[PDB]
Amino acid sequence: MSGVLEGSNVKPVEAMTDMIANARRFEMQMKVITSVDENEGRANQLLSM
Amino acid sequence: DRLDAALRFQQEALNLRAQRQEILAANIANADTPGYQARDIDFASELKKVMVVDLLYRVPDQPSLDGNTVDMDRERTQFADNSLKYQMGLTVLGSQLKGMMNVLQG
Repeated sequence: MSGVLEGSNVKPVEAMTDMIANARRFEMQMKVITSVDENEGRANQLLSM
Repeated sequence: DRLDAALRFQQEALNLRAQRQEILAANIANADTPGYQARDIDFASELKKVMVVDLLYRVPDQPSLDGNTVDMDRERTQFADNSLKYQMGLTVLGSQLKGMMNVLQG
């Protein structure tokens, strides 16, 4: 068809849901990292005889 | 010498404990080297062999991506145990030497 230009197909609902899910997943992974680090910090005293 | 035969077992046990302590500390130090295998010795068999070293690979527990099989918890417990047994061997050897001494003092 002549006289019409096609735009993008970026769905905003999908983008918003993806951002929410990404933020929540990032926070969960940061919490896991903190837990593991604290556990190793507590565990690295056994070596004291 | 007869004096060596009495103190041979404890001296060999003490030396083997020191060697295994060095091996465990090497395992701890190289924890971050990718591709490093955790090595250890079987204390009883080597003690038989010396009284009458070969390094054995540790069986990995968790598969890492960089090929490092060193586990923190297992070797930390083994390190503490080896330290305790080294102290016990020192205590036993010192007691034997002190007894041999008080036999002579007079």
